[PDB]
Amino acid sequence: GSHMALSLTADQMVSALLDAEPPILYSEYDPTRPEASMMGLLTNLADRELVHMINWAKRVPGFVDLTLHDQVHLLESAWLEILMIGLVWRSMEHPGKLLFAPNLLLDRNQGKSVEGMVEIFDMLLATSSRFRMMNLQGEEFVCLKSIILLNSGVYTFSLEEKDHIHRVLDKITDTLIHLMAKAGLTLQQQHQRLAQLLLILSHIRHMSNKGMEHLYSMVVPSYDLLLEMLDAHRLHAP
Ligand SMILES: Cc1c(OCCNCCCF)ccc(F)c1[C@@H]1c2[nH]c3ccccc3c2C[C@@H](C)N1CC(F)(F)CO
Repeated sequence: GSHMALSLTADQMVSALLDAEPPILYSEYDPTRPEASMMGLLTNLADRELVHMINWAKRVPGFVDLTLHDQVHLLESAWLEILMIGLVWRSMEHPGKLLFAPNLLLDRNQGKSVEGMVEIFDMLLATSSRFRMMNLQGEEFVCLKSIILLNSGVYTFSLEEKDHIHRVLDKITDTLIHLMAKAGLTLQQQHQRLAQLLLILSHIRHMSNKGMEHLYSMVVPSYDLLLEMLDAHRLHAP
């Protein structure tokens, strides 16, 4: 059968998002050589991550209810924020370092290698440390990542279709609140924590904007490339 997004319980939402999670990818460099472009390695990894991101987005409840056109718009707006939140998530347990891959752990000083890269590393590190200080949970993380996908390009857009995106966002909010209530936080505590997490999302937006400026100054997937990737997914084996 098929669940409609708006009928999911909190536990079914959590379960669907956990099940949709992409794998952790490794960097493609020979462990026999030192002698590699940092830019090259990060570009190669991001590219492989994007393929998995397409498969993931298709599994975010509500996403496939939208038109192909609207799906591509959302991904085009959100793809860097999504790569960034995943990065800061897995870097939480590594104070002062970014875990790009289990075989690609980088500090501040290594970031200085590429020009304009150091401001962005620092902002990512601050996000990772804020998430560690808040003890961000995996269940919360998957909800935040889905919120990024559905909200990033909603205002830069068929009005009844917008209510649907807004109703799916309300469902994800409900799911976050339910996780926090089960964790034993009080009402005010539930609200304060929700606020804190949503406010971090504006910082993630900021980082993505700065990231995009930096990428465009030199790689960036266009509406057309994302459309092509979303469409090609239909030809993948089950
Ligand atoms: C994302 C990106 C890039 O993306 C190119 C897009 N690929 C094209 C799509 C069609 F194939 C090209 C070089 C990079 F160094 C990075 C990196 C980068 N790589 C990652 C890999 C996994 C997880 C997170 C990241 C980040 C965040 C972050 C530090 N990124 C730096 C910046 F923010 F993009 C610079 O402004």
